[PDB]
Amino acid sequence: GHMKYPVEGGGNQDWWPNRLNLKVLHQNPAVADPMGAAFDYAAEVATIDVDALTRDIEEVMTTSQPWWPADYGHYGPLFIRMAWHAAGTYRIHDGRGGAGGGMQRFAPLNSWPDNASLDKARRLLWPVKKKYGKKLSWADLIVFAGNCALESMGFKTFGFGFGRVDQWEPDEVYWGKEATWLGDERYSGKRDLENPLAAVQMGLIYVNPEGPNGNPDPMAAAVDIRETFRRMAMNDVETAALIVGGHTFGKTHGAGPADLVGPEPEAAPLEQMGLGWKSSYGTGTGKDAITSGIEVVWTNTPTKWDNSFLEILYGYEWELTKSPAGAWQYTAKDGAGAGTIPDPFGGPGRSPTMLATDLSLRVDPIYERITRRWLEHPEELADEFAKAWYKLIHRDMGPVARYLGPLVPKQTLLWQDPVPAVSHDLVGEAEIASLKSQIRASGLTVSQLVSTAWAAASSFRGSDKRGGANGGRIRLQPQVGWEVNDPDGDLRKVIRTLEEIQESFNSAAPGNIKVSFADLVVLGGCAAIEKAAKAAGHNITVPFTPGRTDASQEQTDVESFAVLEPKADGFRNYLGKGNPLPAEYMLLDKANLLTLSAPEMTVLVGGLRVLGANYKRLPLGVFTEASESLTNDFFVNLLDMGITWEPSPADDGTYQGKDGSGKVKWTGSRVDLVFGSNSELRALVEVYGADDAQPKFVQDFVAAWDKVMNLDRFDVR
Amino acid sequence: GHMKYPVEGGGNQDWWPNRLNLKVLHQNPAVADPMGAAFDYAAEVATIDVDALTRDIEEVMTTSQPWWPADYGHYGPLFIRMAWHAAGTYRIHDGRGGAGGGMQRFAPLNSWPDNASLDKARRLLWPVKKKYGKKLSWADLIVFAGNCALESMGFKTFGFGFGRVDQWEPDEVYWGKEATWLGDERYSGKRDLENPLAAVQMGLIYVNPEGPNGNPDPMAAAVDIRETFRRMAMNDVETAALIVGGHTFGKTHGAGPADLVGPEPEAAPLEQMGLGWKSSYGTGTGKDAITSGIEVVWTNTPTKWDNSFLEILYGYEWELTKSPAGAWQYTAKDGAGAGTIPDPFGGPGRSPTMLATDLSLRVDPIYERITRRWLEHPEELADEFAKAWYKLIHRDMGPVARYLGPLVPKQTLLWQDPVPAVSHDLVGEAEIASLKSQIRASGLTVSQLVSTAWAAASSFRGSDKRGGANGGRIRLQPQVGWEVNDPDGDLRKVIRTLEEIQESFNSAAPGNIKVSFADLVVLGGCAAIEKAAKAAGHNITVPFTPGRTDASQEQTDVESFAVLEPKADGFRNYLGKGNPLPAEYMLLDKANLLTLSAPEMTVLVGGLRVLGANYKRLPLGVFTEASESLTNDFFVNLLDMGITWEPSPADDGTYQGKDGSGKVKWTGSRVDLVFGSNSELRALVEVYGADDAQPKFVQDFVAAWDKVMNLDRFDVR
Ligand code: HEM
Ligand code: HEM
Repeated sequence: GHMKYPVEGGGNQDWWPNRLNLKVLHQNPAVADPMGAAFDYAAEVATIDVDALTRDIEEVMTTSQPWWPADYGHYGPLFIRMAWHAAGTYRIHDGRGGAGGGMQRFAPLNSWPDNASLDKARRLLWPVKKKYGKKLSWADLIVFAGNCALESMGFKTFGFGFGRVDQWEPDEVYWGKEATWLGDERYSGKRDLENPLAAVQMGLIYVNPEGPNGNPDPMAAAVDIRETFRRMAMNDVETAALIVGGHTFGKTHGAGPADLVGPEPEAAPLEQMGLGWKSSYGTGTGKDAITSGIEVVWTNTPTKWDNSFLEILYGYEWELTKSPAGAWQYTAKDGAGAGTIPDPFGGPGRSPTMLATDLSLRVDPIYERITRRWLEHPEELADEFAKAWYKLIHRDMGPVARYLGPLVPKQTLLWQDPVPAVSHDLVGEAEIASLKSQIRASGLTVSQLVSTAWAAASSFRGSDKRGGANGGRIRLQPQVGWEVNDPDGDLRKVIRTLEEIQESFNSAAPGNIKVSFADLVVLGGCAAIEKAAKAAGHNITVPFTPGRTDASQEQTDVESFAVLEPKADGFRNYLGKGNPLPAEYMLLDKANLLTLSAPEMTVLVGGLRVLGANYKRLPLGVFTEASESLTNDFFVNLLDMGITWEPSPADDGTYQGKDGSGKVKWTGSRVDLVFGSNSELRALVEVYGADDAQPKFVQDFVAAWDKVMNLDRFDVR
Repeated sequence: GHMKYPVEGGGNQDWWPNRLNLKVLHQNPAVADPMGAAFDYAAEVATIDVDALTRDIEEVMTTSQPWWPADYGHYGPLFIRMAWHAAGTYRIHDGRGGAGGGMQRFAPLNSWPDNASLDKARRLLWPVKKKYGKKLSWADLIVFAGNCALESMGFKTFGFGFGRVDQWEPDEVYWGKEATWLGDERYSGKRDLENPLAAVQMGLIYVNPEGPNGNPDPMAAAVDIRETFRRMAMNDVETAALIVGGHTFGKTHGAGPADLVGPEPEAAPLEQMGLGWKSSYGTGTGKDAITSGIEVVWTNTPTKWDNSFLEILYGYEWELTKSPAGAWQYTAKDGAGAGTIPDPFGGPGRSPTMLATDLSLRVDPIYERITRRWLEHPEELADEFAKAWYKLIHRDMGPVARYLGPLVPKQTLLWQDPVPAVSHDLVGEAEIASLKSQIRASGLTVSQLVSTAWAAASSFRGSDKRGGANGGRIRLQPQVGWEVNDPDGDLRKVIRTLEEIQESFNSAAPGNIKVSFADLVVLGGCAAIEKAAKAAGHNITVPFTPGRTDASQEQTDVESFAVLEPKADGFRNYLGKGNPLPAEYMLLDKANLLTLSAPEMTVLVGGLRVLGANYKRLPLGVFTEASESLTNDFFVNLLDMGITWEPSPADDGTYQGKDGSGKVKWTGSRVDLVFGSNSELRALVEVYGADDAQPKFVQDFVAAWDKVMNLDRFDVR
């Protein structure tokens, strides 16, 4: 092998392949952003003329371009696929993927096999982005064009929201271990897909259209359709609704051999200006277009919304056959419906066709019942598709406070993890002072207050922006019962107390001022930190932002919140079972999800340890003699060359730090020690452990603690 | 099984290995900096009590720590080696390496074979870092400790200066293509070393202590020593002094088998807290320590400065032998000098020993004269060493204005590319204005004013902070001939015409307000843009900062200025022969050395292109119909889907852009088209190419233009 220049590959990771990669904590650096610092997209889009924008998109859709002629003279279907794939990479496990960042325009998504041709699809929309500039992001545009396509072809969508902010660097996400496109090394046991993956192969949006492993078995394809969609937050009814709804439009492309198609976008020549899959088959486009290799046209209404997909799916019997490219697909038996389906450009007319995956909707018992019902009651499909497509394109958007524009529906949706609207005057400076005092007099320890606040706030993840302290869901199922927040003998006592303080406060509250349990949880932690700081001799006030509301069990989808449970949280020195990598890597991943930087992650760990936020109050990493006190003892002791570390005799995970006598003075985990071992983390440790660092430590820690508490507060920004 | 989670392995470089890595323009990301944006190291170091620091460092040198006992009860020599290596990575070709950023404490330098044991060395200084904190960087401390060591042992140095700001992410540098430590794939023909390397093997700091590729030939070694040192700005006299000077102290370490030495820092276990090379021979420390594997104690006074090194080198005859770790080294023949050399821990006398490289000083003709002389004139050694040691430790400090503290000698040095101190008053806001109007009215073209100013300013490289427009060296020898600046042409005329403006203005305009040539070169450029701006409906005023002074050819070491010559500059669409990588990669490297971000670079290429700054007024990337007007026509045409790009028939690295009629409308190079092909750069282009970005392009272009013009102005910041 050979080492390359940094500009052509880089280094370090090359000498230490498994080396922890701290670049995960500084994704999308301000340095790479072309927009100013004062630039706020929300304020730009809120100004856009939606009506004018729709007409412009409608113009592109019906204005074919010679470098990629529009099937049936309408890029509409193409755009629906584009939007479906854009939001289609979403996974419920870590909440990554999705259309929220417009990652389809960057590697590796832009060059995924399943995304072939979408490069022309996006190029076609340049005229629009050009006209609206900064008032419209690609992320919003790539998916609004999909919504627009539907509406111009007869389907009334439920609504739409803008707010997706463009990024300038691709988000590095784990898509699997396969180093070969379409590879598959992600199954164990009885067809069990590895987490967090939500696709059956490397490079696909969901499943193989030719059936599992290319086996045209519709009944088997269904099991995979059911799971990958479930992992993309869609039940049986939504999955069926989505497939039918989409395949009611357009067609597939496979006019010729798939080996006449050149290299993907990221591997193509410069002269191709970012486009990929250049075909040498005939004209290489339009009538001779090759995308998937399949040559299917589901309905006789490619550019119109109607119940044809199902009338056709059930109207004929199917047989297995191949396309010009040699892929599996189905055609009506006995030459039925011959010459019934219109051609995209010329027009010899063709006969019905379906994908193995389309037949799963009729062969599978559950799907069959769903689509049968819609075969007889088409109105029901129209509805389900609306709800499902709305969800599909907005899943990773986060709190509804982020949906901007005149097309956002007013209705509340359970999958949006709803929170009640503020219904009273908010607590002010005086009230916030009083409560902090009432909470310090409640009897709750610093550890309990701090732990409860962290547990509640740290449930947020920047990927799909779900979770957080708003809603006060820490006292509802399933959070009240997570092992990490371990109720065993304390969380329940903290909740009851805060609830009493809320009760007593609201009844005595001044003129129409009331506080929520949700704010109390967070305020409790802020009150505890100020106390601890004083104990350490640092009179400081911890920022607090009121406004959180309390959600009810009924407004909280238990099953949906399952994915937010921490299987690991080094900030609390917690390591559950079944994580992909060792504890330290899991810490960086958590840090990533909380949107923390290396310094912030560092300051938080040290603070949390000495404050007693450790799971089960374990002594790991609690390198301090003090209690209830916010000091920098963690970093000072971590750099103490007087203590000798060795892995503990029994299990690993735990280490022992012996001193001179040979006695054990400290005990720590892989998370604790990595800060003293890693050359880049240590640098950050030598900063907060210096003699002049105590006051800076307290400042940064309080700032970071404040950032976590407000991770989910899009209502005030 | 190959692809890894981002938190571990990585991402996109994996599917596309030779992928243009833009992260080279995201170096040392602000978000990864724990100090805060308002942190001013200079303000802090001015606060430090240098005397106290020295005493605190002397107390470290004489206090032996149990985990790594001190040879002769003094860590001074160890600190000298630590410091020399800190600065000894500096390569002349790109100006990278050096002790400027304290990179020795990060990967990969912290684990290099040649940096073995320095891990304990740095650890020993933590107590000093602990006490001075933010007022003292590891960068200054590491190299300053080496300076203190020298002094404590009897050598008076020329002086020392602080100002090296610590960084929080390793600088990614190309150190060779070898994927094996100590490997060698860097030589061709008759000992020709591939640029920009300054070492003979991978992981070494100059040459191999046992001779070329392990061949103990002193005459051969000298060839490598002379060569590697030259690429580190040291000549024969300096090289000889440096070697003699350093080996006047300490010893080497090779008491047992190397195989008994554990993994390096970056690859060692967490419990080692950042230290590697844990040896299992004896105590793996002090008495039984192994570092290079060679066992040599050069003089009989390891912790004192005298002329013993040279008296021994010439006092005996040398025979080849082997250290306990089986390494080549020399001993005195006839068993002379028995027990005449002290043991680091009380053992009995040893015997005079030397490295093949030490014998190079006596066997090589040129070195021999140099050293033989110092044998009878130690005062000359002392003098040259001090000069060389000073240079070595500050080589990458940039303009002397950056030297901080009370130990900086005022003596002017030629290797610092001296610039006259401002002697007159500086042009005011009225004079500036008048001066611009004079230049605009002069008669030079925007393509001459803009191009020359760039030719001048772009000479700067952020690696060692050399180059820049200060000094008006654009009209002095080295630079005036550079093919890039294309001497054979208008360079002369503009120089001659600008000088005629300096005189006219200075000859008649008392008040003590006088202006230099250096400033006029830049100002003329700031005027050409204002004009070119207006000539596009934009009454704007480009920022200008006076203060540049005019150096003299005498104050300009021509050969030292050789390395700063561009072998390519995508900003002027210039490509010379001999570049390691294709034009696009060289474009990134250049932007890196100019300290530019992705957006800054983008806005800068599209800008210069339209102003006619291209090398030899070439039409490449000149996507505009307008003459010399500042518009984003470049970005707007590059995104013109109505143009088809195809490599020029003449395989001359150019491309053609034909319109609908099949006629050639534009021509461009790889550098021009990369911005429309690379998904991340095309994104930036799509920002500056929109209908609403015209005012932003100009605003951004100017900002980035102002930045390049000021790169070297440390005298005013
Ligand atoms: C079970 C999962 C699915 C599979 C295996 C699948 C497969 C495919 C394939 C192979 C094509 C042809 C691509 C080409 O060669 O151009 C296609 C096209 C398309 N699909 Fe799907 N699909 C699935 C789900 C969906 C969903 C849920 C939607 C709803 C938004 C959808 C909407 C579309 C549209 C609109 C096209 C037309 C593209 C065009 O006309 O150019 N698909 N699909
Ligand atoms: C021709 C270039 C040079 C070569 C090949 C070379 C090689 C070596 C080797 C092999 C060691 C032994 C390391 C160990 O095992 O502990 C050493 C030590 C040392 N060198 Fe050099 N060296 C060179 C130049 C220099 C220069 C220019 C200086 C002074 C600025 C210097 C200062 C030192 C010091 C102070 C030590 C001893 C550190 C201690 O006592 O632990 N060397 N060198």
